Amino acid sequence: ETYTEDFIKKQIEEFNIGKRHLANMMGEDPETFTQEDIDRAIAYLFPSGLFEKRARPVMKHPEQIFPRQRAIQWGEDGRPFHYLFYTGKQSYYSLMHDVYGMLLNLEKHQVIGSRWLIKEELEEMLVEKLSDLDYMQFIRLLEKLLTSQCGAAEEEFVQRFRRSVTLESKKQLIEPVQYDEQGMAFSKSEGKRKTAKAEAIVYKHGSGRIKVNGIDYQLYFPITQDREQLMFPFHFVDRLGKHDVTCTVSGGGRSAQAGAIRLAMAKALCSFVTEDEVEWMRQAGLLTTDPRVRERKKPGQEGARRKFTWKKR
Amino acid sequence: KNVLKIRRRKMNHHKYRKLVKKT
Amino acid sequence: KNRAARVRVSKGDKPVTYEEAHAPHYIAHRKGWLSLHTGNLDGEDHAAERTVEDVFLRKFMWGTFPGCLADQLVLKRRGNQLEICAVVLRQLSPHKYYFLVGYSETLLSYFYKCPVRLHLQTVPSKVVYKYL
Amino acid sequence: RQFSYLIENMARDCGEYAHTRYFRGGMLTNARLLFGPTVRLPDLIIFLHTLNNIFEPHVAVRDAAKMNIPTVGIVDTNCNPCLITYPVPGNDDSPLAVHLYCRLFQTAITRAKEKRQQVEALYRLQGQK
Amino acid sequence: SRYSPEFKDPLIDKEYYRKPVEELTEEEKYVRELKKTQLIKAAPAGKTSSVFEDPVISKFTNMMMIGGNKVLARSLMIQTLEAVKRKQFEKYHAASAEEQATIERNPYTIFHQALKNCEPMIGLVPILKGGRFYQVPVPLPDRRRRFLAMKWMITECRDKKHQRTLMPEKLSHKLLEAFHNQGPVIKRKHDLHKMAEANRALAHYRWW
RNA sequence: GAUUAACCCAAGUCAAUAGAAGCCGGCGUAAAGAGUGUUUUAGAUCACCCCCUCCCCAAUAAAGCUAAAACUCACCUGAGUUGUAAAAAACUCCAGUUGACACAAAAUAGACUACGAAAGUGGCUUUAACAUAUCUGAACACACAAUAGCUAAGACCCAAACUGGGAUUAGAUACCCCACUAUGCUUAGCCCUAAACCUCAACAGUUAAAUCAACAAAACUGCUCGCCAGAACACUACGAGCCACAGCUUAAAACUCAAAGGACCUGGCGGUGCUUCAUAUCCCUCUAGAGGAGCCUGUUCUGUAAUCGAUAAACCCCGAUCAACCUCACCACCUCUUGCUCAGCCUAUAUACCGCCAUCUUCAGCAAACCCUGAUGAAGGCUACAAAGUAAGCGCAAGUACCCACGUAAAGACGUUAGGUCAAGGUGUAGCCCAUGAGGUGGCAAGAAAUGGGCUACAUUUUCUACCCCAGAAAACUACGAUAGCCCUUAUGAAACUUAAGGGUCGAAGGUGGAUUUAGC
Ligand SMILES: [K+]
Ligand SMILES: [K+]
Ligand SMILES: [K+]
Ligand SMILES: [K+]
Ligand SMILES: [K+]
Ligand SMILES: [K+]
Ligand SMILES: [K+]
Ligand SMILES: [K+]
Ligand SMILES: [K+]
Ligand SMILES: [K+]
Ligand SMILES: [K+]
Ligand SMILES: [K+]
Ligand SMILES: [Mg+2]
Ligand SMILES: [Mg+2]
Ligand SMILES: [Mg+2]
Ligand SMILES: [Mg+2]
Ligand SMILES: [Mg+2]
Ligand SMILES: [Mg+2]
Ligand SMILES: [Mg+2]
Ligand SMILES: [Mg+2]
Ligand SMILES: [Mg+2]
Ligand SMILES: [Mg+2]
Ligand SMILES: [Mg+2]
Ligand SMILES: [Mg+2]
Ligand SMILES: [Mg+2]
Ligand SMILES: [Mg+2]
Ligand SMILES: [Mg+2]
Ligand SMILES: [Mg+2]
Ligand SMILES: [Mg+2]
Ligand SMILES: [Mg+2]
Ligand SMILES: [Mg+2]
Ligand SMILES: [Mg+2]
Ligand SMILES: [Mg+2]
Ligand SMILES: [Mg+2]
Ligand SMILES: [Mg+2]
Ligand SMILES: [Mg+2]
Ligand SMILES: [Mg+2]
Ligand SMILES: [Mg+2]
Ligand SMILES: [Mg+2]
Ligand SMILES: [Mg+2]
Ligand SMILES: [Mg+2]
Ligand SMILES: [Mg+2]
Ligand SMILES: [Mg+2]
Ligand SMILES: [Mg+2]
Ligand SMILES: [Mg+2]
Ligand SMILES: [Mg+2]
Ligand SMILES: [Mg+2]
Ligand SMILES: [Mg+2]
Ligand SMILES: [Mg+2]
Repeated sequence: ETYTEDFIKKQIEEFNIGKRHLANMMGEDPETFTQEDIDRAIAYLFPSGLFEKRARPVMKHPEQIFPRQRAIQWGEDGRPFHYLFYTGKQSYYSLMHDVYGMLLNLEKHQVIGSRWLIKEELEEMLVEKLSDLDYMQFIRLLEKLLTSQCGAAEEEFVQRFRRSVTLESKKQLIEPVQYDEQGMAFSKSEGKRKTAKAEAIVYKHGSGRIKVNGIDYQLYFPITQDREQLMFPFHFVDRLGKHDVTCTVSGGGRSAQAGAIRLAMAKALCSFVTEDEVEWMRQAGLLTTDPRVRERKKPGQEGARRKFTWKKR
Repeated sequence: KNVLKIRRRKMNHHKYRKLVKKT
Repeated sequence: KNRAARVRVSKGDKPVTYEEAHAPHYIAHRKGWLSLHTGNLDGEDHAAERTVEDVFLRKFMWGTFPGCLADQLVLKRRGNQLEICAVVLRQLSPHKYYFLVGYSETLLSYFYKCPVRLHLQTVPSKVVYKYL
Repeated sequence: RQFSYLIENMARDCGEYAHTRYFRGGMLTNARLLFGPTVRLPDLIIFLHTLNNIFEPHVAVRDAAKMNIPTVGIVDTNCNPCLITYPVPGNDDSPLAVHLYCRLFQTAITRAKEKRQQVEALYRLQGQK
Repeated sequence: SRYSPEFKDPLIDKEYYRKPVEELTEEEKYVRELKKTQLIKAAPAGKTSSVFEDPVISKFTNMMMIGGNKVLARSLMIQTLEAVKRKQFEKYHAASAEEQATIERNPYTIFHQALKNCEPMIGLVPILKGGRFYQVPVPLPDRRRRFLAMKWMITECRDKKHQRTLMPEKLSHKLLEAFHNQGPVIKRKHDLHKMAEANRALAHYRWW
């Protein structure tokens, strides 16, 4: 399905007329009608619940919709425009030629936030199909260019093939410190373990009292291991007997409830400890939601993993 | 090459020697 | 190997529509439902009766517009209204399409005791999604 | 590969074409499939080295003959000139030899294109008057 | 696993974190700045920062657990540790001032030493050779030595020879026997050593 | 075979038989260079011209000799030695050290490539000694000819057919272990055979043209002798010759067949090599099970007048998310005939099929259209410092669902097993039509036995009660242990010794289960 320039030009004329129609339908100014408004209006007028968004109704600009097509690479006389046409990879080899030429001129003269573009992004800048070894050879040639004393002209070029990657900080978020009617500072957080959901209120000052659904923690958790879980966050930061806690937990069993409270208390306790202590709690596994939940049973087998006995042959 | 032609002669000669021994 | 509602790969010469090209696991993901009614919602009744009616209307329209249907029917129910939306070809004369619309809407309205409307969308040829 | 950069530049400067990279099967004998039914093939192929990197004849020597394209080629003492239309015995290894060849062909091509414009221009001026 | 490979195990050790910066080496400084960028698994609901945490006893307890019944497994463990301590206090009060010095009353010291006295130094692996399987003496890694000491202790207490004796009384009695290099679990170790000795000539059959 | 039509020839047609129709081709692997050399009569032109590897290295015969290792004997020490995947038998005047000591065999050199006609010849010395001043040439002769074998007389370390013993095996007339003979050695005579093959004849010459079926050790010219002409019968029969007497050489025919044969391609397979790995996975390892008991359930057998299908992996709580009547397709009896249907059929055929699936798949490949390689054969198509492949599409992948980007689902092509299903429904072909169709009544669906899956147990990490984890009791013939048996009640139903639930009574096997085996990261 090749698409000519005349075909795309007609598709853009339709999109601009339809863009004004869509704005007229919704009673909005056609001049200030953006692509975000188009998507909102199309989702209302043509509601689709299909799980894959690519299968849903779309009214995008032709440039966004249609794929990139290389233009004709020769004229009426049949002479190709580019001197590397007969390689079949004129854009790739023209780039290798340009990078190789810069490496030569340097000799005559003489990380965290960025990555190399992937093969599928190079294959779009060039508008050609590339092998994996072609991609490697090009990257090996760019790396060889950074190690050299590349100037400003040789730095704008390398940055074209570098894509900024947004590292996400692992630093734990801190809850706001609130104040009650009596003026006592406290923090509040939540935790989930299996099907248990907990919400804990940790007071800045206290004597070590913990109330779980209004009950003393040792009466609510008669099993000693459930109480060790409540001790774990405070003990790890040397704050046993320094805070009062009132928490509520629902769902799950006794152990899942102790785990949900442990996570809720640890997150809320992060408001009253130093930043270095919060990173130690994170590295100790006290601030991570356990993703381990029951696996579904599959049909045709006894359990989530166990298979029916392989019958004796 | 295979030895299939030799094998035919091998058996012929074996059976002949045994026949001569028997008679 | 799974067979259900799968048009199988060939030599690249078999035209399939969008409906035909998607196996059942794509239902509700890439393809929608061909009939929409409330019988299969939680707490709703008469799903069996809506299903029988749908099977009939599909067979009925196949034989009432023989060789004219270019895709599956889309069945819509709102209140007691029944809307039949069909994509048809442009071979039969328009007089015959008006006869069959009047005939089908009337006959189906008396059969199922509900107002039935037939909406025809014509295409020059069967719309091809891909060649398997 | 020692002269890939030099040869690619010589082609661009004279307004011609260079293929110094790995030669994929069928660039010439299957060009219509690879490039398109209206692709125009070269009218002349000039080999500055007739051997590939395993010391065998470049596949395009055979394929140029298959497509009935005349070939000019520098043929060293270890090369096979049978199928080269216009072979030129000469050293293909020394940079001084290879640079000379590029100067000569570049100069021959550049002069011939300038001559074509001179003749055409004169033929037009005289035509009007 | 529901954890992507990127998730690292949590390090639960208060001392590891309070250690001053100056004491740190350039290698240990890099590991600490690295972990600040890594994903950390949630701490399992077993091990905590408590000072009364013993990884060996927690492991022995899990090897006693039947069908996920940790409460019962933990109950038996603490009853065994209490039964060991009470038996030693009784031997201590009934002893003379001289013998009292040699009587150990810590059940954790007895438990650890009892297992170390049952760990086998050599092992035997079956090897197929010439159509007959041969038992062959082979060194055992430290992990395997510790596991076998525990598995033999639990197996002995589960033996039906014991009639109506509760596990805390059986296990406590077996630990104190092994603590004194006596009992059936020590004999099981000696037998493995005697069988490995008698198969000394077959050591060469090993290829690793 | 009949029949219709057609085709060929035609007063002929054509069944049987016979004849006509054949030597300038070959001989590394398809048949074929005869085990080797040398004549005559002859043939050749490779003989005069015109020329370059004489001597020495492991030819041959004879005589003499011996360094290493054995055997034997002797002294002194030891209690074992031998045998190996592991054993037994065997020896124990045995073993180890040292010394004396061959009619046997000839490390290293030898990575040399020599000698001889071939067969053969590789320790040392000496004697004799290696034809032909054109070439080819004896299957009508002559002289040779490995190993084995024969005759006679000797030697005898070691090896060793046969034989005996040991072991293995269903058997073991073998392979493995021990012992020992003929025999291998010498002398004197025979025998005259080898995959006697470097399966490639001697002499002379060439490297250009067409290089050339394939493979092998590139393709040919001149000349000559020998040999070959489908397979098998047949290294055979007969005749003849021979020191040969179960021998050797020469060597057919009848009957039989449409092949046999040579070399390759692809695939499969290999108790197939190397390398690297498997990740609940092959071994070891980890945990809980099955295999033992009772019971539940399927199947096989047996039984019954009394269905069917699945039935190695990939059947066996499978079609059934389900049989007291019904369901039902089965059996017995009775009844109806245009029949609920512009009839009907659960009748045969899943080896005619659609449909929906199993299986490898816990895979990543399939492939149109081109292009190129192989002399334009079956076939094959890659090396990134790249050498002929380009590849739409399909699958994987990606996306989506579920709690994430993880996991689990889902997905998973082309093909494989004529895999499953005509009894889901539909349907090709064939068959039934007063019956192979339709209806009614009643009935079967059991257990000598075997087996698969499961359930509950054999108990103290237990049993009962309270509680839902700080308790009290129980704990071996009144314990643990049946969801079984028997009796009663209830529920559903028109119908219940029959199905389910509860109660009472009863208190059995079982005391943790061999070989083997299942599941889980
Ligand atoms: K006649
Ligand atoms: K012969
Ligand atoms: K040698
Ligand atoms: K020698
Ligand atoms: K040979
Ligand atoms: K093969
Ligand atoms: K069992
Ligand atoms: K079972
Ligand atoms: K089928
Ligand atoms: K059917
Ligand atoms: K049928
Ligand atoms: K009882
Ligand atoms: Mg389970
Ligand atoms: Mg072979
Ligand atoms: Mg024969
Ligand atoms: Mg499947
Ligand atoms: Mg050169
Ligand atoms: Mg032959
Ligand atoms: Mg010869
Ligand atoms: Mg002769
Ligand atoms: Mg002669
Ligand atoms: Mg002889
Ligand atoms: Mg002899
Ligand atoms: Mg001997
Ligand atoms: Mg002898
Ligand atoms: Mg001798
Ligand atoms: Mg020989
Ligand atoms: Mg011969
Ligand atoms: Mg001759
Ligand atoms: Mg013949
Ligand atoms: Mg013979
Ligand atoms: Mg004979
Ligand atoms: Mg005779
Ligand atoms: Mg497994
Ligand atoms: Mg059983
Ligand atoms: Mg059956
Ligand atoms: Mg059957
Ligand atoms: Mg069948
Ligand atoms: Mg009935
Ligand atoms: Mg019935
Ligand atoms: Mg019937
Ligand atoms: Mg089938
Ligand atoms: Mg996913
Ligand atoms: Mg799946
Ligand atoms: Mg997928
Ligand atoms: Mg079949
Ligand atoms: Mg009937
Ligand atoms: Mg009962
Ligand atoms: Mg009743």
